[PDB]
Amino acid sequence: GSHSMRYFFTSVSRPGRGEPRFIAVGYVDDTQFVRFDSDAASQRMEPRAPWIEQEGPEYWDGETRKVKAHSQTHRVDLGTLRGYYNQSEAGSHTVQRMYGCDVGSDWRFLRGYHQYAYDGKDYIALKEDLRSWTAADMAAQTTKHKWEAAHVAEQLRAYLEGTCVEWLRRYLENGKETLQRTDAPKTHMTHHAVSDHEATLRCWALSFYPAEITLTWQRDGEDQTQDTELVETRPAGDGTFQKWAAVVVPSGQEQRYTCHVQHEGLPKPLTLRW
Amino acid sequence: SLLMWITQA
Amino acid sequence: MIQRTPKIQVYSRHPAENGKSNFLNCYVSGFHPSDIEVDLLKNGERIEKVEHSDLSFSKDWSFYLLYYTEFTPTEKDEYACRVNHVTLSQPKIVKWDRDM
Repeated sequence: GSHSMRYFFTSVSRPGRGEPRFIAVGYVDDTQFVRFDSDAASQRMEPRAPWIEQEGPEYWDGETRKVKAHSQTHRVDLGTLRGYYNQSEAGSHTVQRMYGCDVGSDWRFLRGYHQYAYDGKDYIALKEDLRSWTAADMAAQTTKHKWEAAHVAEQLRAYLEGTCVEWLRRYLENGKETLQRTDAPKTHMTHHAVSDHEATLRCWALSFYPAEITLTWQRDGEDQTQDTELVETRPAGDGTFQKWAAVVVPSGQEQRYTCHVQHEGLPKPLTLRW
Repeated sequence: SLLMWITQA
Repeated sequence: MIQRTPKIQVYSRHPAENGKSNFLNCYVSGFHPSDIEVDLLKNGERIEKVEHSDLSFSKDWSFYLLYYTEFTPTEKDEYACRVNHVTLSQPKIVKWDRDM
């Protein structure tokens, strides 16, 4: 199905204590394949997925150089934005950046995106057409004007429509043995008495990939989305994910409830009754 | 593969 | 300068079974700034054989980290996750629960 390649960048200033902590990470769908950490010992772009090792020495020289260049830009922007928002040089401020591209089942370009944040709030982003910019406030505007005169959009577009995709296809090919796999969830349900007349039913979805999934409870076939507890999908740490949804039903009325599990690793959804 | 460079804001 | 309090979840990698090696996870998310302290406790005392994933974030710019460490569940050993953050006035603890 659809696939994407995404890079995540985080810079946090430490005025007076050290260089801003810079952390970049790369993903292909839900699999992280590379990482960099200005606090680490290698000071090189490092591998985080077996198949990335299929790359050659010039790959690591190149990605290390490019990633350091990113750190250098983020370092200047921390300063630049500080001035813009007229803030003290004492406090710690954060800059976040994300960008990447999506491809269909034929592995052809669907969409590209490049977003920038300052302290956890939109600052500026490349719109859908990949030719215009969305500025958050007055500050962003000044950057926007600067990025238009500089044709950053054109550069980002060339990368997002070409290079990004080209490489995504490439990693997809080398990672086929895994990236293109789909681990359907191993599901099960738990019935534990809660009150003297009520019972809690928890729907479990484990060991699945990608992380995308939907767990909805129904009563007599009607969605029950206002008496339930849903947990945020979470990483198992072994590549797969986990998630559970529970509802509080009158004891004796359990047979009326069913949990539906949607996951692309499944031919058709699953229905579960206690 | 990363962008060859990101322009300063 | 907005701030977001971390969500906590203390779970295991595989379904708990006393006597058999497994991994204890503490997934924290939705927080901001990234500055955060997370500890895994075994019977109240912290563990040092603890690692965490590389800092990443959600569509809303909120951060998330996964702290983990191998271990073997028993009947007398209790675990939890000690989490501290600028948005918390007190290090919050969330004891590990098998069926959750």
